[PDB]
Parts: sequence; C-alpha cells; structure tokens
Amino acid sequence: APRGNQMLGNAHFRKHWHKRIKTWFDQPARKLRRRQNRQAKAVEIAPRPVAGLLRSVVRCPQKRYNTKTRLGRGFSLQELKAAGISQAQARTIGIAVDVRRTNKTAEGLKANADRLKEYKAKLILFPKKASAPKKGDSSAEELKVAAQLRGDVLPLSHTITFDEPRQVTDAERKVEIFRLLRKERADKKYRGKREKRAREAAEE
Amino acid sequence: AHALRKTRKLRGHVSHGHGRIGKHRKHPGGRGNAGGQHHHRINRDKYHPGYFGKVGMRVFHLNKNQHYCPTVNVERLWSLVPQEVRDKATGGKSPVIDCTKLGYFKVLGKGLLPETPLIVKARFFSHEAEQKIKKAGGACVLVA
Amino acid sequence: AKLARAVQKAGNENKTVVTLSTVTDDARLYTVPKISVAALHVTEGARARILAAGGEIITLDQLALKSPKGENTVFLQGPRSAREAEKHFGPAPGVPHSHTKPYVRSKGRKFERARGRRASRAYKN
RNA sequence: AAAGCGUGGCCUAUCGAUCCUUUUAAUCCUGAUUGUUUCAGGUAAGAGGUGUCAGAAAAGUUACCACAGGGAUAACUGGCUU
RNA sequence: GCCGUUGCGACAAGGUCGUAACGAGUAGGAAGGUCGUGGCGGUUGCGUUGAAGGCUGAGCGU
RNA sequence: CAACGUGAAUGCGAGGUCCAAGUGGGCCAUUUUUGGUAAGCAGAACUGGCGCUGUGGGAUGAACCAAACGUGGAGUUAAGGU
RNA sequence: ACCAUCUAGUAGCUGGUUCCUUCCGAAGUUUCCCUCAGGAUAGCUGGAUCUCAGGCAGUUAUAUUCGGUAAAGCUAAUGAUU
RNA sequence: ACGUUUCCGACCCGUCUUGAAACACGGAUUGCGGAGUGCUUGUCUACUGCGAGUCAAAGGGUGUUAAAACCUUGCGGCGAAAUGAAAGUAAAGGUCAGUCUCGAAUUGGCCGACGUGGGAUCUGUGUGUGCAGCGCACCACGGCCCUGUGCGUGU
RNA sequence: GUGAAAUCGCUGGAGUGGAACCGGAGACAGUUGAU
RNA sequence: UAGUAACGGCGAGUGAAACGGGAAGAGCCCAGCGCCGAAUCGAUCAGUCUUUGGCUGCUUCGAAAUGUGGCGUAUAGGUGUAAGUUUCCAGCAGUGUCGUAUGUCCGAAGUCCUUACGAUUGAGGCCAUAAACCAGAGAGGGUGCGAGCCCCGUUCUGGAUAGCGGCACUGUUGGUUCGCUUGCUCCUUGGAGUCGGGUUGCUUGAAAGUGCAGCCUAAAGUGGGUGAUAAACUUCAUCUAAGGC
Ligand SMILES: C[C@@H]1C[C@@H]([C@H](O)CC2CC(=O)NC(=O)C2)C(=O)[C@@H](C)C1
Repeated sequence: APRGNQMLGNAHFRKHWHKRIKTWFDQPARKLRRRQNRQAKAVEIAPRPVAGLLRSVVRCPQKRYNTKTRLGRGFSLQELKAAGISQAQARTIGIAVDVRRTNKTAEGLKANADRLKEYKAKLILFPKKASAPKKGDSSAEELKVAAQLRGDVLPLSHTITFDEPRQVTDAERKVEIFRLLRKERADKKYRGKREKRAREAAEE
Repeated sequence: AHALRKTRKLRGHVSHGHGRIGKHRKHPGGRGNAGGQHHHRINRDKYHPGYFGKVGMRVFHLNKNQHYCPTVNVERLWSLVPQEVRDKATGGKSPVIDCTKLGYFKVLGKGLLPETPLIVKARFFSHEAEQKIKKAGGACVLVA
Repeated sequence: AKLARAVQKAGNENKTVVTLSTVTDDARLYTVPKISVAALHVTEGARARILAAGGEIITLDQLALKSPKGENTVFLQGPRSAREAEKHFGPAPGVPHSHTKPYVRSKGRKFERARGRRASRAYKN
C-alpha cells in the first residue's frame, strides 16, 4: 500500500529469481586466468605479436559515430590488391582478411592501404630454414632486434585536433544558414508532390 | 548499521512500533500498484496525474540514434576553445570550433557571445544562434 | 558570476566578499574583476581565475584576523531553492494550478501524460 | 427605435471515467530503402455506458460439509426495560 | 533541598558553571546510554602465584 | 515624488519548508434533541471528560465532587468530614 | 486414498513480537473504494530545522451587520377548532 | 538487603477491548533457542570529496603479506534545455535617441541577465534608537524569452 | 572436564486462626566502619 | 544501450535488439555445372616394420557407372598464356631448453644459566657502543596450556634424482609435392512438397504476424529473401535459404 508522494514501484522480482543468480566473486580470478593465457600464448607464438593478426581501420557505421574510427575485422580484397599483397600472403604473414567487406570510397580504401604499407615496412620476416635465407627475407642484424609486441598491432590514435585560427570571410558571412537548412528540408519533404504536379501538367 | 536502526530501540515494546489496533499485517491494501483505479484512486490521481490511458503515436522499433542530437548553447561556445587556440587567435583571426568533434550536433542561441569573433562548424544551427554569431562578427559553417 | 556582480556594484569594489558556500567557476563569465573573497572552499577554475585577475582568496580564520567585527564585508550565499529536490516540493502535481514536478520513472508520451493531464482524457488540472 | 437583453428552460434535481468503436475537423503529422495512391495509426471535439450511478463480465444447494475468525453478530441462562 | 528538561547567559569547551520556569501519559515519534552481547581493523592490559564459566558478602548507578 | 508618524483593552516573539508514525470499533456526563411504551436501547448538536490517568472524597465504582503527578521536607487548604 | 515435491502456497483474520532513562505526544472524524473486521485521502502527532525580531489571539471594547429558535400572535395571512 | 514482628497501602500478569481482577482467552515449573531481515529500485534527510562537472563499467597494466592496494577511458551513466503525438523548433533584453508609409514598422549608441516592495548583513550619517545608500537567500507583485495550440494579419 | 535453574532430603534457627507473596516506615536479630 | 522501443482486461504487470567500449579471434568442405573418368575403397593372403598398429603388392574376393576418388564452392572457379615463386606431413634416435598440483632424498639457530610449574614454551640473564643465536626460515601443527631456536615443518621467485611431458636443432625411416600469386585471354557458375500463400494452434517486446508446427495450396531464375504498418506501381540498398565441419 504505497502512501504519499512516491515513484511507482517497478522491481522485476515476481519470478522465482532465486533459481537464477550470478555473482562476480571470481572477477580477479578471471583477470589472472586471462593474463596467464596471454602469457602462455605469447610463449607459444613468440616472437609474433601477442594480439595476433593485424586489424584494419574502420569508420563507425551510423551518423552518431561516423566521426570516429576503430579497428576492423580485417582488410578487404580491394585493400590487399591496392597494397600489393595476396590474400594467401596476408594469411601467412599475419594480416586479418575481411572477405565480406567491400570498399566504395577512395579515402576509406587509401587509409587501410597506407596502414598495410606501414605494417609491411615494420614487418620482420625470419628465414623459413635458418640456414638458407631467401628473397624478401629480413637480414640477420634485423632478426637480432626482433621482440614480441604487446597490445594492439599499430594501435590507433584518438587525439582530437583543433583547426588553426583563420579569417572570417564576407562570402561566409553572407550565407543564410538557417534558411538554407529549411530550404533543404522543404525540398526533400516536397520532392514527390512536385513530381506529381509536373506529371499532371505534362498530361494536361 | 544495525546498531542505529529503530529495531534496537523497539526491543521491549510488544507491537514493535506498529500499533496494537492496526497491527502489522502482510498486505492489507494489496500488492504493488494494485487498485490504482478503485481504492488507491485518490493517491494515484493526486500524485501521478496522467497515469492511466494512452496518448500519442506508437513507433515500432524506435531508432534512437536517428534522433540523437546533443546541443551546445552559444554562451557556452567560448569555454570549448582551448587556451592555446585563444592565444593563437590574435589580429583579426577567429578560433574555429568543430562542434561535431566536440560531441555537439546543433548550436542553440542562449545567452551572449564574447568580444572575439568565432567560426563555428556544426551540422545544425538555430536561427537565433546564427544571428548572434554573425552579429558578434563570426561565421557559421555547415558540415555533414 | 554572482561574486563579480556583487563586487562591481558601486562602493563594493574594495569590500571583502564573505561566503560559506563553495565558489564555483562560471564558463559563461568572460571578464572577471578583482575579487577579495573569504570562503570555505573554492574550486580550481574559480581560484585560478580569481588569482589571475589580481584577486585574493583567504580562509575564515584569516577573515577573523582581517575584520574581527566583519567590517567592509559583503555577505553572499548560493541559491537555496535551486535544487532538483525542491522542484518536487509544493502542492501535489494532481491539484489545480500546481506546477510541481512528479516522480516519474522516465520521460515520454507513455509516462504519466494521458489521464488528468489533457482534456482529451477525462480532464485536465 | 434605442438603452439593453440573450451561451437554453425564473432558481433549487433531471446524469457518466480509462480502453475500444464511430463521426467531424486540417488543402495537418507518421508508416523510419526513395516516392505516388489506397490502407492504418496520431493530434482536437462529440456520440455509443457503466442506475452497485468515481464506472468487475457472473445462477443455486449442502442436513455429507470444511477453514480463518467473531461475543463487533443471532439461538439457552444472566443484565436493563415491562 | 536535591535530580533532570527547557530558555537565557558566563567562561580558552564533544566541557564546566550560573540562573528562571517547568516535570501526567496509551498508540506513536525522537534523543542519551563510560547499559549489555558477538566479530573485524587498531590500540591498553591481565593470566596455572589461577582466565572463562558457576554460587554468593562490601559497595556504586534513577 | 513631498508632508504627516503608530490612532481601543489585555496577553504574547512570529513565520516557512521537508520527511514520516499511529489512528480512521469509541464510550460517559450537564443542557437541547429524533425513533421507541421504555431500556445500562438506537441516532444527533455544543462543551468537558474516560479511552491514555494516577491522587483526596462519594463504604465499593473508567466517567461523580475536588484536583492532575520528578524525588523529599515544613506550613496551609479544596471536596469531604470530626 | 496415501507418499514426495511445487511450498516457507495466500490470508483484509487470531496469537506473539526480547534493554534502561529523558523529551514531545494522539485517533476512532471528512471524501473515494464490490467498501462496512480493510485501504487510500485530509485532519490530529514527532523530528529536522530555516528565515527573521509585532503582528497575532477558542478573551473583551467600539462601529456595523446576519439570522427567524425561545418567547409572542391567530380579536393579522394559511391550516385546524368550541 | 528475598530473616521475624508490628502500623498504613496492597485483586494476576500478557492480550483484544468503550470497558479485565473478571464467571474472556494463553500461562504447572526451570534451562537453552525464539521473531522488522537480505537484496533490487525510488525518495528525503545527515556526513564526505570534487564541482559544470562528477563517477567511471567491462577491460587492460601492474602487484607475491597477488581475490587487496596502485595506475589507466575520443567513447558510457547522471547533470548541463525545453517543448510537441509528430514532422520539428529550441530560450537577451533594459534604457536613450532617431527615420517613418504612424504601423502586428524599422535604425543607431550605451548597459547587459529584467522592474518594484520587503530584505539578515555591510556602508555613510544623526541622536539603546533615527535617516539615507548598495543589497545575499527568500517571499509577493509584474515584465520579457523558448515550445504547443486558438484567433489573427501583413512585410 | 565444568556442573547452573527447576525439583528434592538432612541439620540448626524462626514463624505458623480459611492463601501466600508485595511497596512505604520503624524495631529486633545480624552485617559492617571508626585519624 | 535499458527498465528504453514495444507488449498488456493498455490493469496488475511484462520487455528486447543494433550501433558503441571490451575478452577471444580461424577459417573452411560438399551437392550441382565442367574436366579426368574407376585414376577410389573394405576384407582376405603373402612379405616387411618401430606390430593392441602401420607400409608393399600380377594374392583372392567384394563395394562402386543408380557412380567411388582428383580439380573445384561465391572471396568464385577453370583453360591457355607472361611474369615471379616453389615443398609438406608422420614416426624413431640423439642434442640441448623448458614445465610438472608426478614420486623419492636433503636444510639455520639454546632444551645454556637462575627462577616458576605437576609439566614450560612463563619471568630474568647471557662481551660489546648495536646483541644468547638463526632469520630469504617470527606460517601451521606436535610436545605435560604459552616454543623461530625440542620435533615435523617453513624460506631458499629451494637443490639432487627418476619419470612424464612441450619446445628448438641435428641425423635417420616412410609417404608426398607438375603446385602457388598477379596481369591478360576465352569459358563457366549453384540445394523442391522446399520457398511463398491461406487457415489453425502455441510462442514472442514483435504491434494487419517475432519464431515453431499441423492441414490445404504450391513456385521462380538477375530469380529468391530482407529493409519492423497491410496493398499496388515505383527508387534503390543488402544478402544468397531449403546440405556439412
Ligand atoms: C462506451 C461503452 C463502453 C465500451 C467498452 O465495453 C468499455 C471497455 C472499458 C475497458 O476499460 N475495458 C473493457 O474491456 C470494456 C463498449 O463497447 C460499450 C459497452 C459502450
């Protein structure tokens, strides 16, 4: 029997919730377990990076996020072709391939092409058989510097830059920004009705 | 803090502060928000007007990202300018503010602008915001 | 902003503003005059601006040493009734001519907006 | 003619929430892959009714009976009244 | 006369003191408790020359 | 803006906001009063009580008369009495 | 029927509800409810306090008002009636 | 002082109840156990830190008195903007002086969070008290601005 | 191990007319203190 | 995200997902079309080896053309051609390098003096300014309650030893490799009582049908599905169901 000014109750506890209870007392244990797994993987696959395959640069889908970038599943076939890497070579060299992703814009393609080029520049390739090096294979004093990389490979930078101060131009000042926005909205809203009127006029 | 609850002071008194006549008895009025229309009608109408009934268009699977549009007032714009940019903006140069990078999509014209003209880049502007910026001597630039 | 407004008034330019309320920084304030203030706590931005503008910040014991009887003082405080909790105080939301804020889980067309809030549903108060 | 009077009946009774349906209103808003027209849904005002009238959808029997209580409540005594 | 509450006040004090009036109480609400019990982080000590527990005289506290 | 200055008695500091308990069976009495033949019956009005309350008196009593309560002392009384 | 489990089934109903002092201290009334052994609501009550330092009062005075009961009248209207 | 004897007082507790010592119910006696809790979600209140910000999640890095502590966030929650069913729109005026097609016009300066009354305090000045000035919080009465809607025009 | 209360037996004292217990105030017995 | 969109005698109540930040990350195989066309496979026999299983065959039977194997699957694929580039598996032995909740063995210092006790581990003293001694061991337990120093133990990111594993390199046995990528050329490219529709029942937040199933109906080939309000006519966007690891 609620009394006085209250916020109406909303608790979802009318089910036999005591049968389905999950506690987090093992959070530090899980943290330690994952650290140990990472260490074991690093030992297993040394000197290769612990993170694993190299991932691509992506733009977040929706307009709420499209001003940001993040890591992707892999590199598109167009991107690999532009960077001059075969899909098989990427697979054996440790580059993620996104067989589903396709490029529709030169800027997006070029960003990942540059990422691939930089990774190839930073790559160190050990001889297949230590005794006999081959072509494309890294040099001995380069191999002496090889060390395991921890964290993301070629991590992205999320720093925000401020545009340089400039001068306000009269062409800029003369524009009617609000009227322009309202005009665009009106044009989009009334496109179809205008087409119908034009068709009716043509028939007449 | 069990040592500070009423239970510590109610020991020795038979009714535990719930009365001898009324008594503390389970659910004497019903469970939850029951009877909001019959016997809790006065309380419901007094403290939660508008509760019963339905009003407005119903949107199957609302798309909240579409309507997401954080706003910044014109009075708050200068505070977004870093001190280094303010130092650089000298001799007729106005600082440039990228509201979309700062996390604001629309600019609303509440308050007053500083003496320094500003260039503001946002997806949307209000008419008053545009008027105030241009009057202060800056410019408004639309971005996608 | 309130501190500056108090100090800019004719005759208050040299008096010390005394407040037991925390002095916060106002981003909407563009020009900050020279302020001499005694307070319990001053935020980082407000303190930086006050000191940069040539002002002075002292504690309550320093104020006691300066003006033991409170001479040349301007007593100020923040708005007491400006609280979200105070928004909910007053006549109940469901009584005539009441602008009290209700306790609602969320905001939207589906949260206490139908019956007793518009004439199209029973009545409106 | 005018000053004036007129939002129903000279005054004190003669009546109805939510949801749903239905009608009227805008050269209205929405259907979120782009549009047109149907269709559907909305904003505003009415009607369809709850007479237990602040508004559940509702026939009996038990002497075969049961449970929680009640001296807040009857049948026998006692008490007041006659 | 003493105890305490309330109001006021003095004093360099989470305290002491002074002063005037006051003191019923079920349901109920608050405050104080160096009233009592069992743990933990600390601190102070006692103990086979006798701890806890148990029985019971001299006192203390409304 | 200019002038005028507290315009019956007595008593006394005043006002504001928030959070919340218990209660939502009452009963008695002077006077008024409806139903009833009446009722220690049923139903109302004002006020005071008991409930929540002890104390002196009415031999005894929830309500009657006196008077309300820290713990003690001296003196004097109320109603009532010798 | 019996056994185990759902199941510590629900109960507006009955019973119980465990230390001491100090301060304040009620209600059985209004409205709505398939409401009448129950709730919500206002009232009564406690606590936190905050803003101030003369306008208030379960009392009178002055001034002005409202009423249709007691009394009075039916040789005044209505209704009885010698 | 739970011994004895005197004088005064002295009905059995708990409970429901208008009313209990009741011919109302429970209580033969003693020991031990025995009942407002946990959590989720709100709200108010008190305290603490910071403050237009605050808290940061999962996670990562480190840590061997390693389930602790310490470091670490383009992003997330709450707050900073409301209003409408929605499309959408979205919170700066005060004063002075002008032109005028004298109107539901327009222009320019100064000031910039509005006006008035009451306001602890502060300041000045007379004689515990008076007058004047700047006025916090708050209260009262208004004024403007945003959005929805009715009427209603035009430029 | 300890070894409580209820209940019970013994020895000594004291009371003992249809309850017993209890509060206030003395007395007795008793206990205890006196540079 | 979020107690949000949505469902609900729109009452009580119920109630997700995408985007975003992270943990981990690995890709692939068929049918069909096309080419080779039995090039494939099981038992049995005989050799051979490192034999609770493997390798060879004019062994003999059988499965398989109602089609086993090779290439090949949406990122396609294939032919030819020009460039570049070209091994991979499994076992055995050795060499070290590293882990073992794997066994066994190994360890620093007082039972010193006085005292207390039924019994000490209790109290005091043990050169030295800083002192009984050890301490990388002052965790725990036992011993006549009390103990780092009496014992087992504890610390030595402990040692020695035997065994199990994983690694890296050498040797060696068996099997296997006409491939692989990019450019050009020509050819080629796919799941049916299934999808879809009607109706019925259950189910969901899914609202003119979210998922599932019964009955009737029952496809097509730039076809089919989806784009959350049903239908036609239109812009497109995005995947490729009815097979598998
Ligand atoms: C206007 C009146 C009422 C209406 C309808 O039955 C009322 C609703 C009310 C409700 O909240 N839930 C229901 O299931 C019924 C109707 O068809 C007719 C009787 C006419």
